[PDB]
Amino acid sequence: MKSIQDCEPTILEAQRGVKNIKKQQLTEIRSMVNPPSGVKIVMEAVCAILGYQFSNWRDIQQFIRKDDFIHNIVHYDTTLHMKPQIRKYMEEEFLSDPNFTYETINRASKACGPLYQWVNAQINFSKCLE
Amino acid sequence: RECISIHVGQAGVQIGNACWELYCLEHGIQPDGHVPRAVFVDLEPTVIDEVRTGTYRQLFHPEQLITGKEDAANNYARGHYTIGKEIIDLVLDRIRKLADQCTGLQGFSVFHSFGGGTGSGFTSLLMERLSVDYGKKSKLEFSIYPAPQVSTAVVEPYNSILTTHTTLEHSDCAFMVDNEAIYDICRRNLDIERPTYTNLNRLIGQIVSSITASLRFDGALNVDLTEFQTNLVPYPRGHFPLATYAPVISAEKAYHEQLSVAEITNACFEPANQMVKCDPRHGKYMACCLLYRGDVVPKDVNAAIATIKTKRTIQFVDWCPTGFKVGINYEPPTVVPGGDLAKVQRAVCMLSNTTAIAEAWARLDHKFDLMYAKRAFVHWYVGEGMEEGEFSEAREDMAALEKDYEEVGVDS
Amino acid sequence: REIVHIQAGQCGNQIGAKFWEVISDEHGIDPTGSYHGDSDLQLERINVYYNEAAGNKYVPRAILVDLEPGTMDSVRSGPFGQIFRPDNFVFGQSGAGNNWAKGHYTEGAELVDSVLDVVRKESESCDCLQGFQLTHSLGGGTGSGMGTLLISKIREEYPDRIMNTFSVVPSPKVSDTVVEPYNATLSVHQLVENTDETYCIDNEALYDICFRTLKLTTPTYGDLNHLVSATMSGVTTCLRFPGQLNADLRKLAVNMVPFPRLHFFMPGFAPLTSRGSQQYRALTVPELTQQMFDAKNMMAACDPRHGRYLTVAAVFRGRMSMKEVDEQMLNVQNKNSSYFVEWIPNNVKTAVCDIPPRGLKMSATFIGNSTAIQELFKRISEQFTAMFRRKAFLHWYTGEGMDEMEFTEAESNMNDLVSEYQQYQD
Repeated sequence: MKSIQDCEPTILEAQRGVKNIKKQQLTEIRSMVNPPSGVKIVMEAVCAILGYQFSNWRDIQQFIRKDDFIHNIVHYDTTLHMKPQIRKYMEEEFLSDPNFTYETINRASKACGPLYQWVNAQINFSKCLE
Repeated sequence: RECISIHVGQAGVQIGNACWELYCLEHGIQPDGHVPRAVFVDLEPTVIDEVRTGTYRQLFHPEQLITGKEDAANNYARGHYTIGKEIIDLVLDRIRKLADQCTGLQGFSVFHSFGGGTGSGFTSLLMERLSVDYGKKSKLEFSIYPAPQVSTAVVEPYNSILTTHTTLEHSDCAFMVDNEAIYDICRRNLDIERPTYTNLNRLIGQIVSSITASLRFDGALNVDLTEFQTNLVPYPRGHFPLATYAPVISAEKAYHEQLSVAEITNACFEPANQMVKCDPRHGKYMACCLLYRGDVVPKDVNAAIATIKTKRTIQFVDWCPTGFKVGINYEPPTVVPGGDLAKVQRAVCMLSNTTAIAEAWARLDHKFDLMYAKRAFVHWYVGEGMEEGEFSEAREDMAALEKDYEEVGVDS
Repeated sequence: REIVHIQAGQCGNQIGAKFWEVISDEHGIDPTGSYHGDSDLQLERINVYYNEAAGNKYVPRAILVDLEPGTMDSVRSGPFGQIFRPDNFVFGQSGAGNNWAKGHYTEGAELVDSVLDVVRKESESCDCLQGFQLTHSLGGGTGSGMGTLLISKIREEYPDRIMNTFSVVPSPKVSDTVVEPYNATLSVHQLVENTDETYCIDNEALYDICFRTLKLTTPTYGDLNHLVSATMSGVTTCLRFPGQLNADLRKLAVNMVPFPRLHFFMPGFAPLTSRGSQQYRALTVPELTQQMFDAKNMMAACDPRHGRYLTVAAVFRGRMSMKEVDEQMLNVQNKNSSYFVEWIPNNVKTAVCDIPPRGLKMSATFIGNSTAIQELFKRISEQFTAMFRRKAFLHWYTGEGMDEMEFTEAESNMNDLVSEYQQYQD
């Protein structure tokens, strides 16, 4: 057969994950001086996924404010799963917290959930050779 | 016995500032003797700053004018969480040096405003922190609540739908004025065309002296702060009077013979002389407190009320058959020079709990909808550690207080 | 709570020079820096705008930025020139070499530091920082290139305050400058990401108002400049006097923007009387609105009238019956109910400070946030695309080490923003 199997329809799911997002949701987010903690943990999760070194809110504003924030997202690898250790890191760090919890975030702003869904995909595909 | 007072917000301090004057005139305090017994809280200096300077420098011990110095927001969130958080403590401390400066008070007259800098959000966290530290006491807030048209901001609607849930569950009985509805009164019944935020404040400073102040002068058939919480509520929910005062007229519609007791009471039910655009015509009343003061003799009243009791435009609600109270005090209202009411001899503050305020709740719930319906102005709040929750749940909540204030009508 | 100027560029210096002419005079301050006013109230808030120096001379906190240096020998030549404290002036020697790229890599890219330096040394000499006003033009050298760089450093060191930008947009039919669309378009992309409150003023709309609304024969660049400063004292400074209802800088902003694409405003001042011709005794408040909402008392390109306003903010300032204001505003929201946006539910944000501007007896700045501002960026974007289309000047740019691709970028980007403003033309 022509399948990869291991996480297979996760990578057709992860594909919805990139096609969801809308720029205006980012533009408001990047303006947010101090959004709730529910935003904050999600953004630490994106920063790890893109593999910036770990952060905290002050630093995160300075980072996210960049021109290429949205661009890097739109330029990214949906097919990345090539040996990040960001999987075992992100799991020790976040997939063990039930406040990293889809819903809380899912209401959080407009479409913050789709971003959580995107991260979740980048983790749940990263289960790729499990 | 006597009773601390907290004004929070641009507004609330102004309200104080008039109102606290009248008091002091009232007992014959100079601008110095004993020392006022209340506090002014705000996140943006300039208002309080006048107060530190304009006559009445003295007459507060300067501990109690706490002023922030950072922003004022103008948007709840920030004022509740984020900025305001810093100040809380420091305020909370004064009233706890101030509680224990005195024995057996009954509650906190808050005056806080439903638009203004601080002071939906902030108040939100204040009445809440009092409610846990002083779970028992009485919490009367006179809040100022935004007109059906004459709004002056583009987030009046956001602030006020956020506030309800904080005041619903935590303030005992919340009085409402509105700026717009006050305007008529100044124009027609008083006859000025300059009604500044400064004139109306001189007014509310009169309706308040008649609840409390005056009761403390002890007269003939006295009413008291617990009493309310029995007589005006009638269920659990924090229920909301509307206030009305009676003989408002100016110093040369004065001469038109006495204001009879009989008249002034009749003049309250008139839906062009209340204070909150609402009009009681199809409201059912449910509870009144008529507090009279000055030469009003029990009998007079107890006749004039009978007439009303039969006027039949005006409906009491079925499942109560009674419903009155009477305050008679002595002390004939006192008249602030830089104000505009006549030397009356007696006036009558009926406040009362009506299903009419179904009205007022509507408009704002409506306004709000439009804006939320796009999402519109959200980002100033989201970004302050306040949530998408708070929007949805403070509407859905307040709708479901609004069916109660209708249902408790009419169904017997 | 106190706040900090930045005057980049030619205009950006020039306007400055009047603004501190104004502001000073609203607090009884000499040219020297010593106070001689009347009423304590004047002197109560100097801090917002000053620093107290030893002796008693309050020197204005500005920064005076320019990539050439006769500019500065004019600003200090002025009549209210002593004031600044010399250490502030950061010139360069290049010339406003009138290429955005040269002012944003290259010659300005060098100078930056000798400015940030003065900003931190200024920033930390005051208590509570509020924001920076950055004044400048999308015209000269230093303005669109170099100043649009400048903010990108500020908004990363001080990433929470507000940032007012007063930009003197490239006035369509009264231009100089054959490169305009290059010099504008590159900066507008950069403004729309990073400043939170931006005000477009345009020289010919500005003109207009001076020969017909004023009836002045000869409108000097100087006069015009003078008129601009009244809108800027009028926004801010005013709330740093007492009030009635008092909005403010955070607030003003925080009442406008219905989503977050910065949104650019349009100032309008309000008791303009043409000299001898208007000593018809007639000041109230119905005129002040009468004037203000009139499509020829906008300081900025288009006529409101082809679109909506989204928010409006009228900051009045003298004695008044606070009712008659609150009313007036209402009527206005009903007579022209047609175009005011039917899904925001009230628009005006009234504020009312409380002292007059000097001679007058009440004034009142308008800050309109209209969708009519589609009609400026189309205009600009047009001239660009058309002339970009044949690469047609491109080299005084390419050669400073920037690609073509930026020229694409910026256009696309910036053009898309116009799209947004039209969505709410609905």
